Formats: sequence, structure tokens, C-alpha cells
Amino acid sequence: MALYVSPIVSGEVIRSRGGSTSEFTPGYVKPKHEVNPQMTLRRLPDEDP
Amino acid sequence: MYTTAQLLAANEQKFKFDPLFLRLFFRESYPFTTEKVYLSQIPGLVN
Repeated sequence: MALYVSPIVSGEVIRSRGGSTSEFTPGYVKPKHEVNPQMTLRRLPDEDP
Repeated sequence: MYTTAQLLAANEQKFKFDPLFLRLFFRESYPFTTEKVYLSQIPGLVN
């Protein structure tokens, strides 16, 4: 804060401030999915008969 | 024989009948050409 150093002593020296780092590197996602080429033979729920 | 009858106004008597259902939810109409009818619905639930 400041507290009260008297005008007869030098006083203490404050450490200024600062210093904080961090890392958040990798991440990933990959939704592979199949087309199923033999699924197209039968009738889909759509595509009215 | 001697009757001398004069007819005045008549009555109406229609129903209190208004659909509210053929006009709110069933707005779309289709005819048929087949015998049976399917009603498919795909369950949409991705992973």
C-alpha cells in the first residue's frame, strides 16, 4: 500500500510486478465415417416406392 | 275449404360446427394412387 516509512530511514524497495505464462498446445478431432457401397441396393426410408 | 292462411318467416337451425382441425394442422391434402401408405421417420441421432 504505502504504509508509513518515516523521513529518517531509507525504507524498503518494492518488487515491481509481473510474470505468468502457460501453454495450451495440441487439440484435435476427426470424424471418419463410411459410405457402405452395398447399402445402396435396398430402398432408403425416403424415395417413395 | 275456406282457410285463408298466411305464412310468415321461417327458421334456420344449422349446427354449431366449425372444424378448427381441417384448418390448423391438416392444411395439406394428397390423393392416392396406391393401396397401402407408409409413414417413415428417420431417427436423427448423431454420435
